Amino acid sequence: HYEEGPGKNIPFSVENKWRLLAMMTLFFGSGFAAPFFIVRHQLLKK
Amino acid sequence: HQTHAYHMVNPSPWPLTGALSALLMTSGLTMWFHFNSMTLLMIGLTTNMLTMYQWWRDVIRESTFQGHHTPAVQKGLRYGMILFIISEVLFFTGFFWAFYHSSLAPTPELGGCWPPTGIHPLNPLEVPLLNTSVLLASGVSITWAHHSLMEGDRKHMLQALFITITLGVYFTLLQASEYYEAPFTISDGVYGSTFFVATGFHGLHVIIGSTFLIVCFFRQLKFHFTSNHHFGFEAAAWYWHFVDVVWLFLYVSIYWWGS
Amino acid sequence: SVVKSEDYALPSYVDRRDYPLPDVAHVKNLSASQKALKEKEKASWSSLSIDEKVELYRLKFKESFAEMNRSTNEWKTVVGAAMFFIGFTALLLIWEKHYVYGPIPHTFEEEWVAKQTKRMLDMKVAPIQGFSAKWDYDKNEWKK
Amino acid sequence: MFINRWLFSTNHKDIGTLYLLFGAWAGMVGTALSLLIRAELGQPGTLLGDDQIYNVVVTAHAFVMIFFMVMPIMIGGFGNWLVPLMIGAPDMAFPRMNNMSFWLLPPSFLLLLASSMVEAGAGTGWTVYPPLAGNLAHAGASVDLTIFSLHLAGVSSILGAINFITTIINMKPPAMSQYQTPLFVWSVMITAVLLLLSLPVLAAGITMLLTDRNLNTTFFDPAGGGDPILYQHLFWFFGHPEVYILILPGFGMISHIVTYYSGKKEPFGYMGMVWAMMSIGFLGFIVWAHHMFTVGMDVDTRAYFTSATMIIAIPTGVKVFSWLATLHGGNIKWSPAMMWALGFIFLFTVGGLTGIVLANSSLDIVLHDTYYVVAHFHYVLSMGAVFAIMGGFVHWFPLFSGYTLNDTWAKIHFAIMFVGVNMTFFPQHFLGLSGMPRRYSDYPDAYTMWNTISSMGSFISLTAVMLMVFIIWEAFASKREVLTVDLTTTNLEWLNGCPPPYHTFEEPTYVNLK
Amino acid sequence: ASAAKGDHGGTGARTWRFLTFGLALPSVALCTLNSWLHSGHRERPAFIPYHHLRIRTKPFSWGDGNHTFFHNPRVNPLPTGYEK
Amino acid sequence: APDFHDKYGNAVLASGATFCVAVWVYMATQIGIEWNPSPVGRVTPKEWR
Amino acid sequence: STALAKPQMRGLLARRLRFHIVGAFMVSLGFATFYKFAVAEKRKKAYADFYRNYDSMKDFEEMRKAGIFQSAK
Amino acid sequence: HETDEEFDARWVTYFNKPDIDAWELRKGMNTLVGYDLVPEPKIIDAALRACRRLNDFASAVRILEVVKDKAGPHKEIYPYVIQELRPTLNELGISTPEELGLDKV
Amino acid sequence: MAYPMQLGFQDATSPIMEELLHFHDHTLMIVFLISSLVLYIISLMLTTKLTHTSTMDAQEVETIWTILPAIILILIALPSLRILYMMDEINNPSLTVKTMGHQWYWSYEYTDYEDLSFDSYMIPTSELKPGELRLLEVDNRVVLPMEMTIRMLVSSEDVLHSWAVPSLGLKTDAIPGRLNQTTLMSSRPGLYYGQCSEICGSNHSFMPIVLELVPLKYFEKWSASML
Amino acid sequence: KIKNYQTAPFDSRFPNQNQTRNCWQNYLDFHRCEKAMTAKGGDVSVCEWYRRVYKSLCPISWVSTWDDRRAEGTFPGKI
Amino acid sequence: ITAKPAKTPTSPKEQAIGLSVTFLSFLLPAGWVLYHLDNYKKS
Amino acid sequence: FENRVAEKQKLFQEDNGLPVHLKGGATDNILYRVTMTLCLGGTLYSLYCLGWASFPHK
Amino acid sequence: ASGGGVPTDEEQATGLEREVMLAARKGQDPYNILAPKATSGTKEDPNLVPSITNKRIVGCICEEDNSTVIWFWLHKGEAQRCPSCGTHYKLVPHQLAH
Ligand code: HEA
Ligand code: HEA
Ligand SMILES: CCCCC/C=C/C/C=C/C/C=C/C/C=C\CCCC(=O)O[C@H](COC(=O)CCCCCCCCCCCCCCCCC)COP(=O)(O)OCCN
Ligand SMILES: CCCCCC/C=C\CCCCCCCCCC(=O)O[C@H](COC(=O)CCCCCCCCCCCCCCC)COP(=O)(O)OC[C@@H](O)CO
Ligand SMILES: CCCCCCCCCCO[C@@H]1O[C@H](CO)[C@@H](O[C@H]2O[C@H](CO)[C@@H](O)[C@H](O)[C@@H]2O)[C@@H](O)[C@H]1O
Ligand code: CUA
Ligand SMILES: [Cu+2]
Ligand SMILES: [Mg+2]
Ligand code: NA
Ligand SMILES: [Zn+2]
Repeated sequence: HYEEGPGKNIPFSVENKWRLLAMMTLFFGSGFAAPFFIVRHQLLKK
Repeated sequence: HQTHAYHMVNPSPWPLTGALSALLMTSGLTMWFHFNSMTLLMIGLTTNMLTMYQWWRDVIRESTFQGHHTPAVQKGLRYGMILFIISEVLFFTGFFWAFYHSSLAPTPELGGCWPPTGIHPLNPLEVPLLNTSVLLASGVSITWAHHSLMEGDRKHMLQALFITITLGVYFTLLQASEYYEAPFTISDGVYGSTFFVATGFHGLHVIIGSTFLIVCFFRQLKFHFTSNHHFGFEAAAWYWHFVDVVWLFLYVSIYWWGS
Repeated sequence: SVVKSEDYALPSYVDRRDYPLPDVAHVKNLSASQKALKEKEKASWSSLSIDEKVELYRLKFKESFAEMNRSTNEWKTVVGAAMFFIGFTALLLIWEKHYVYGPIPHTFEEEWVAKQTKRMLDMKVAPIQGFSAKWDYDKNEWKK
Repeated sequence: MFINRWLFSTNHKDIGTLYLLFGAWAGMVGTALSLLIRAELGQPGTLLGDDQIYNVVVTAHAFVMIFFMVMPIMIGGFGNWLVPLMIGAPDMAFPRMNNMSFWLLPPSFLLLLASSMVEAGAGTGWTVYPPLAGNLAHAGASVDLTIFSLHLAGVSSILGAINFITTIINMKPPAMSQYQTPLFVWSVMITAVLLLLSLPVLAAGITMLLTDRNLNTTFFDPAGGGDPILYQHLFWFFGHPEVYILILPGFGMISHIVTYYSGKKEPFGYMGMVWAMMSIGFLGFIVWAHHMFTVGMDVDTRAYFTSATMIIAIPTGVKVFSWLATLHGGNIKWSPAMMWALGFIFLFTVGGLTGIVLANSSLDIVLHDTYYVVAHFHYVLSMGAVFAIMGGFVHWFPLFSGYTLNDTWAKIHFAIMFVGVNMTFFPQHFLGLSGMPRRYSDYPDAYTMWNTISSMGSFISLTAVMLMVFIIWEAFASKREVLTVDLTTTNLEWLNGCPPPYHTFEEPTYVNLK
Repeated sequence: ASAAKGDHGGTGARTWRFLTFGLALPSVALCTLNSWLHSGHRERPAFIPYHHLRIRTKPFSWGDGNHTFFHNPRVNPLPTGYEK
Repeated sequence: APDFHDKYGNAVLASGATFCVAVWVYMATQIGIEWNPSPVGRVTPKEWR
Repeated sequence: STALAKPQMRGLLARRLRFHIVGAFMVSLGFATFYKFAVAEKRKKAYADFYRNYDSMKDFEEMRKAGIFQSAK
Repeated sequence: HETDEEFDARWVTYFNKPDIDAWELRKGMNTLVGYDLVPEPKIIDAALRACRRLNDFASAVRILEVVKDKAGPHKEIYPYVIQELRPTLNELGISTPEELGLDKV
Repeated sequence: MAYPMQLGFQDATSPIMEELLHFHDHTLMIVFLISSLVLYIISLMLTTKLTHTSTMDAQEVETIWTILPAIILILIALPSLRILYMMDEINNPSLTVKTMGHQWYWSYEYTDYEDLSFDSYMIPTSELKPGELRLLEVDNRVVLPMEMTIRMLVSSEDVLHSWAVPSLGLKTDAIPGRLNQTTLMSSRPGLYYGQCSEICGSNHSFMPIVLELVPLKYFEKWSASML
Repeated sequence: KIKNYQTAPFDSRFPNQNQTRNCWQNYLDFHRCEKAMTAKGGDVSVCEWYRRVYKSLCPISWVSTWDDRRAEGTFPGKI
Repeated sequence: ITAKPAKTPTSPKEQAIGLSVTFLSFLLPAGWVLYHLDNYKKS
Repeated sequence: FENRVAEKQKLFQEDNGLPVHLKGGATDNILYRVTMTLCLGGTLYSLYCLGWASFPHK
Repeated sequence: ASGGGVPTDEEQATGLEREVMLAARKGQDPYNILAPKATSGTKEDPNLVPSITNKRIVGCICEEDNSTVIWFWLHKGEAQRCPSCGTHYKLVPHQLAH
C-alpha cells in the first residue's frame, strides 16, 4: 500500500528542504516565466 | 475491510489514456483543418476507442464478475446517467436556439424569408416521416425488450433488442441516403448550417446509442444480466428514448415547421 | 503534558475563554506528592496553602484566563514587515522605469501641455464643473 | 508505486491535491499575464506592440485565471478534498471518472499555450466574439486551439459536476437529510448544477464558431443569413452562470471560515443560506443579456434584464448579513484565514454593489466596455474569489498537509495583498466613469495618473504572490506537525487527523434517525 | 389522450410485443410504402449563384477544398454551377 | 519569556516604515515618472493656434 | 466599607448591538442629508445655473474666433 | 422562552443536584457561558458547591475566571459577584484567581 | 473629453447625459451608504469581548434584511426605468447620419439629400498639431448641427466595433449586417470625443470619434463643400 | 409634390434600435414600385418617397451590393 | 490549533535564503525578457 | 450459448493481487501497452507538431 | 409467448452485492445501508453503536430538524455522551465477517 502521514501524501519530496526549494522554484518559476517567453517568442517572429 | 456499500475502484490508467486521447483528437482536428494531415487525428480516435473499450470492460468486470454493484452503487450510476442525459439535452438546446433565432428573423441576405431564397426543403412527409416511424417503433420494441428481461425471458429479450438495433441501423442508413440526396449542403447558409449540424449531432447520438444497444445485446447473449440487475440495459434504454425525443423535436422544428 | 499525533481521536485539552472546563485535565499522571495533594483536596480547602491551590490549578489547567487572553507585539512585526515588502516593490518599479520603459510621448512636454490646456479651454472642455468651469474667462486665470 | 498513486489515482484526496498543484501553477501563469497587462498600461505609449499581442495577453490572462486557477482550485481542489470528508463518504461516486476530470486539464492548458504560440495568437477577448474570432479576421490555428481548449475544460467540469451531484445526493449517511449537510457541500452541489446546465450551451456555441471557421457554416455570418449576436447570447447564457460558478464555492468556504474563527458551532440562518445559494443559482440563468445592453436590444428586453439582474442583491444580501450575524457574539480568533474572510465580506460587497450599478441599462450604455466593468469584476474575482481561496488555503493547509504555516508570515502576506489589489482596482472606477475603454494597449494622456497608480498596485500584488510561495516552502521546510484542532464536533473534515489516512470512513459514521 | 385501444389491466412483455408487431412495425411498413413511391428524382432547379449559398470562407480540408462532404454531382452545384 | 515580537517588533516596525516611505518618495519624485496631474492651478495656458 | 451596587448583568451584547445599530441609522440619515447637499443638489444647481442665461451662439462665436472648428473659420 | 427568575432557578437546581457528576459540571458551565449574560451569584454559588462535592478545587477557581471573562469591558461586574460570593468563598476555602496570582499575565 | 485625474463622468452635453448624472449620484449615494454600513457593522462585530455563542433565532431579522434591500432596489429601478424609456421616446429627427465601423477607422454617410460620405482616421502622434490630443484627433470630424435631434445609424463592414461618445451618453455597437439606431442632440457647440468600444484587432485603441457641433447654417455649408 | 423632405420619419412598423428591416423594406418598395410603373405605362416619380427613405437609411455599401445583385440575377428578395 | 515544534527548524538565515531564492526565480527570467524587449521589438 | 458467468466470476475474484484492468491475463497487458504507447507516442508527436506550428514557414 | 433463460440475483449475484442481498434477507445490515433507530439514550438505555474496531465516529442530530450535526469519536468502554445534548452512546465492538 502507500505511505501515509505528513510529507508522504504528496507527489513531491519534502525530505530535504533545499532540494524542495529547488523544485518549488522550478515549478512556480516555470509558470511565471512562461508568458514572458511566449511574448518574446511572438516578438521575435514578426 | 470496509463496512459501507460503495465501490473503491482499483487505480486505473484509463482516465489518463482518456485525457490524452482527447488531446490527440483536438490537436488532430487542428492539424487536419490547418496543416492538411490526418495522422494525429487517427491516433487520437484509436486511443479513444481503446480507452472506452477497456474502461467499460472493467466496469463489467467489477459488476457482473466481482459483484461491486450493490444497490447503493447502482443508484449512483442511475443519477450519473440521468445527469449525463440532461447535459446532452442542454447541448442540443443550443442548436435549437440557433435554429429558431435564424429562422424567426430571416435576414435580408436570405431574401428576408424562411426557408431562404433558393433553398428547397425535403418533403417532411417522405423519408423524414419514415425516420420518425422507425425511431418511435424502436421505442416500442425496446420497451418490449425491457419487459422481457424483467420477466426472465431470454429469447424474447434478444429478439426485441435485435429489432430495436435493426431499426436504429435503418434510421442511420436512411439518413445517410438523405444526406447524399439533399440538394442543399452544409455550406448553403444558415439553413444548411442549422440542418446539418443539428441532425448531424443527432445522427452521431443514434450511432452511439445503437452501439450501446449492441453492447447490451452481446452482454445478454453472454448471460450477464439478471432479471433484476441490468443497469447497462436501462441506461442504454434511457439514452435511446433521449435520442428518440431529440428526433421528434428536430422533426417538428426543422423538417416540418422550418419547411 | 505531552501530546502525540496518534491521539487525535482522543478527548484533548484546550485553553479557550468560551470552553472553560476542557474534556481532560492538563496533567493526567501524578507523582507521589501530587497524589497526596489530590488526597488533601478531599478535605477542607481552607487547610490547603496558596502554593498547593496554585499547584492544583496547574494540574487541572495549562494557562489561566489572563495568560491565554494576553495580547502580543505581533502587530509590529506584521505591519513593519508589510511596509518592508511594499518598500521592496518600489525597487521593482524603479528597476522597471530605468530598464524597461522608454521616453513617454512628446505630448507630455511642458509646452505641449500649456498649449493643449489653452485649446481645452478654447473648446470649453467640461464647462459646467469639470475643467473649463475652473477657469475665469473674465480675469484670464484659474479661479482662486 | 509513484505512477499508480499519482497518474492512476482513484482517491479523492490525492486528486484534490493534484488539482491544487495544477491550480497554483496556473495562478503563477495568470499573475505573469496580469503583470504584462499592467506593464503595457503603466505609462502612456506602446510597450509590447499593437493591440494584437496585447489582447492575446488579456485573453490568456482571463482564461487562465478562470478555467485553470479558480475553478480547479475551488471545485477540483477543495471540492474533492472536503466534500467526501464533510459527509463521511469513503470517496466520490465515480472515483475513476474523477481522475479523468483532472487529467483533462493539462492538455486543455497545453492547447491554450499552443494557441498563443502559433500564428499571432488569439487576441479576441475571453468572450471570443465573431467576426473578430472568425476565419478572416483571425485566420489560422490560434482560435481553433482556444476553442478546443475550452472543449476539454468543459468536458472536465461536466463530468466533475455529474460526480459531485451524485456523490452529494447519494453518499450521505442514511440519517443525514440534505438539510444536515454543511454549507460548503451545498455550495459545491449548486455550482455543479450550474456547470451541468451552462457548459453544454457554451459547447454548442463554440462548436458553431468552430464550424463557421472550418466547415463553411454561417451561424454567425450575415452573408449566409447568420447573426454575430446569436453567438453573444449563447456565450452569455453560459457566462453569467459561470460567474456564479466562480463565487459559489467561495461563499461556501467563507461560511465555514467565518463560523470557525467566530468560535461558533454553526453559521447564522442555515436554511436562509441554503435558500440564498439556490435563489442566486436560479436567478443567474435568467439575466445573461445584461452583457448585451449596447448591441441594440428592444427597450422592454432591457427593462426586464435590468430588473431581474437587480433582484440577485436580495438573496446575496441575506448571505452578507448572515455572515455578519455569525461574527456577532463570537469569540473572535484573528487568524490569517479570518482576515481573508473579513476582507472577502467587505470587498465582495463593494464589487457586488458596482454590479448593481451596471445592472441599470441606462447607465450601462456609458459604462459598458469601460474600466468601470473591469473594476466591478476584479473586486468580486481578484478580491472575492481570490480571498475565499486564500482563506480556504490557509485554514485547511494543515488538514491537507499535517503541517502548520507560520501565522505571522501569513498575516504579512494578507496585508500586502490587500494593499496591492485595492491600489490596483479602486482607481479603475475613475478610469471607467471618465470613459477609458476595455482592451486598449494605450490611452489618451488624461488617463495617465490612475493607470500609473493601478500598475504600481499590481506590482505590490506580485510581491504578495512571491511571498506566498516562500511561505508554503517555509511550512514544508520546518515541519511543525499539527496536534490539536478545536471545534471538531462541528467540522467533521478534521476528525480523522492531519493529514487524514488515505482511506477514511472505511467504516461509516453512525447517525441515529431517532 | 387515451389513444383508441384498451388493455391497461397490466402492461407486460406480451403487451409491448403486441404493440411492436401490431402497431409500430405495421406503421413503419406503411411509411416505407409511402416513401418508396413518392420518391423518384425530382427535376433539379436552375442554377443561380446566390451569395448566401455555396459559402466558401475557407477551403474544405478534403478533396480539392471545394466539394462538400457528401457532394452529390446531380443535385449540388459548385459556386460556379453544376458539374459536367 | 520574550518572543520574536518582543525582541524585534519595534525595530521591524521602525525600519520597515522608514524604508517604505523613503523608497516610495524616491520612486515618485526622482526618476522621471510622469504623473500627469491636473493643469488646474498649475499650468499657464499658452497660445496654440 | 461600602458594598457595590448590583450592575446590569444580562443582555450586555444585545444592548450594545441595539445602541450602535440605532447609531449607524442616525449617521446614515446625516450622511444622506450631507450627500444630497454637497453632491446631488450641487450638481443640479451647477447645471441649472450654467444654462439659465447660456447663449449657445455666443459660445460658438467664442469657439470659432479661437479657431477650434474645421467647418467654421 | 421564560422569565429571568425561572432561568436562574433552573440553573441553580442543575448545579445543586447532590450527585452531579464531573461531566455534568463541565457541560453546565460550558453551556452557560454561551449565553449573553454573566451568571447571577446564586448560580455561581451552586456551581462552586458542586465543585466542592466533586473535590475539584481547580474548577472552582476557573469558574470565577469565566465570570470575569463574561463581563468583558464591564469591570464593575466581577468584583460585585466576588463580593456576593464572599461568605461562600470563606466557607469553602475557595481562593479567588487574584489571591492565587492567576490574574497576572 | 476626459481631463487629467478625472474622478467621475465627463460633463453632460445632452439632456439625457444630464439625467444619467443625477441618476448616478442617487445610486452612488446608495452604494456608499451600504458599503460603509457593512464596513461599520463588521468593525462593530469585531470590537467586543462580550460573547453569545449559543443558537441564534433567524426568522425575524431575515424579514428586515430582505424587505429593506427590496425597497432600496425599487428606489433604484424606478428612476432607472424612467430614464430608459425617455431614451426610447419618439422624437422626430431633422437629420439622419450613418456611421460604418472598419479596421481601423470610421466612415460617415450623410445621404438625406446629396451623397456625402468620407473616412475618419486618427491623427498619428508624430503629426499632431500643437495642442492637439494624442490618440483622440481625427483628420475629418463628424460635423453636425447643434440643438437639433439627429438620428445616428451604426453598422460595420468587417468585425464588431462600437461607436461611443461619453459626453452625449452614447454607445452603440457596430455589427455587420445590422443597422443600429440611436439619437443625438447636443445642447452646445464644441468638440466631443469618443473611442471605439468593441475589441476589433490590432488598432482597436486608435480609431477615435470626434463630433464637431456648430450652427445649422455652418453645417449646411460644410456639407455642400464636402460633396 | 406632397414632399419637402428632411429625413425618413418615425415608422411605427420599425420602432426599435434595429432598423435593418426599415432600410430593406423601403428598398424593396422602391424597386417594386419602379417595376410596376415602368411596366404598366406610368411614372417613376410616384415611387419617390420610398427612394428618399431608403437612401437616407441604408448604408451605401448595402444599396450598392443589392443593386449589383439585381443586375446579376442574384438578388434574394422578391421584386 | 496546536502543533509540535518544527522537526527541522528553519532559522532566520535559512529563511532569508529561501525568500531570496524564491523572489529571484520570479524576477530574473521576467527581468531578462523585459530588459531585452527593445532587442526583440526590432530584430 | 451456455452461461459461463461463474467461470468469469472465479477468474476475476482470484486473490492474485492484480488490478481489474490486468486481471484477465496476458492479453490485458498487451492491450494496455499498445494503448499507453499510442497515447505517450502520440502526445510526443503532438508536441513536435506544436513546435513546428509555432514557427513561420514564410 | 413466454420461456426462461435469464439468471436471477439468487443464482448469479456475487461478491459484496451477494453479501448485502443475503444479509437483508436475514434482516441484517452489516454494510450500514439503513439509518439506525435511537433508543431513549439514557445511562440505562444507551444507543448501541456497532463497530468492527475499538472506536467509531458518531454524528448526533440532537433534536429533529437540527441542521447542525455533532461529531465525536465513540471509544470502546464506558458509555459516552453527546457533548451538545448528553444522549448516551455505547460502542459494541466486532465481527461482521465470520
Ligand atoms: C465572481 C464573479 C462575479 C460575480 C459574483 C458577479 C456578480 C454581479 N455582477 Fe458581474 N461581472 C463579472 C463577474 C461577476 N459578477 C464579470 C467577469 C463581468 C465581465 C464579463 C466580461 O465582459 O468580460 C461582469 C459583468 C457584469 C455586467 C455587465 C457590465 C457590462 O459589460 O457592461 C453586469 C450588468 O448587470 C454585472 C452585474 C452583476 C451583479 C448585479 C452581480 C450581483 O450578483 C452582485 C450582488 C451582490 C451585492 C449587491 C452585494 C451584497 C449585498 C448587500 C449588502 C445587500 C444590499 C444591496 C442592495 C440593496 C443593492 N456584472
Ligand atoms: C479569477 C479571475 C481574475 C483574477 C484573479 C484576475 C486578477 C488580475 N487581473 Fe484580471 N481579468 C479577468 C479575470 C481575473 N483577473 C478577466 C476575466 C478579464 C477580462 C478579459 C477580457 O477582456 O477578455 C480580466 C481583465 C484585466 C484587465 C483589463 C485588460 C484590458 O481591458 O485591456 C486588467 C488590467 O489591469 C487586469 C489586471 C489584473 C490584475 C493586475 C490581477 C491581479 O490582481 C493578480 C494578482 C494575483 C492573484 C490574485 C492570484 C494568485 C492565486 C494563486 C496564484 C493560486 C494560489 C495557490 C493556492 C492557494 C494553492 N485584468
Ligand atoms: C450520416 C448521419 C450521421 C452524421 C455523422 C457523419 C459522419 C461524418 C463525421 C462527423 C460527425 C460529427 C457530428 C457533427 C459535426 C458537424 C457536421 C456533420 C453533419 C454532416 O454530416 O453534414 C454533412 C457535412 O459534412 C461535413 O462537413 C462533415 C465533415 C466531417 C468533419 C467533422 C467535423 C468535426 C467537428 C468536431 C466538432 C466536435 C466538437 C464537439 C464537442 C462535443 C462537446 C465536447 C452534410 O454533407 P453536405 O455534403 O454538406 O450536404 C449534403 C449534400 N448532398
Ligand atoms: C463508431 C462508434 C463509436 C462512437 C463513440 C462512442 C461509442 C460508443 C459508446 C457507446 C457506449 C457503450 C457503453 C457500454 C457500457 C458497458 C458497461 C456497462 O454497461 O456497465 C454497467 C454499469 O453501467 C454503466 O457504467 C453506465 C455507462 C454509461 C455510458 C454512457 C455512454 C454514452 C457515451 C457518450 C460519449 C459521446 C459524447 C457525445 C458527443 C457530443 C454494468 O452494470 P450492469 O449492466 O447492471 O451489470 C451488472 C449485472 O450483470 C449484475 O448482475
Ligand atoms: C513584471 C515582473 C518583473 C519585475 C522587474 C524585474 C525585477 C528586476 C530583476 C532583475 O533581472 C535582471 O536585471 C538585469 C539588470 O539589472 C539584467 O541584466 C542584464 O543587464 C546587465 C546590466 O547592464 C548585463 O550585465 C547583463 O548582460 C544582462 O543581460 C537581466 O538579465 C535580468 O535577469
Ligand atoms: Cu474598432 Cu475597437
Ligand atoms: Cu452576468
Ligand atoms: Mg461591448
Ligand atoms: Na501602453
Ligand atoms: Zn446530541
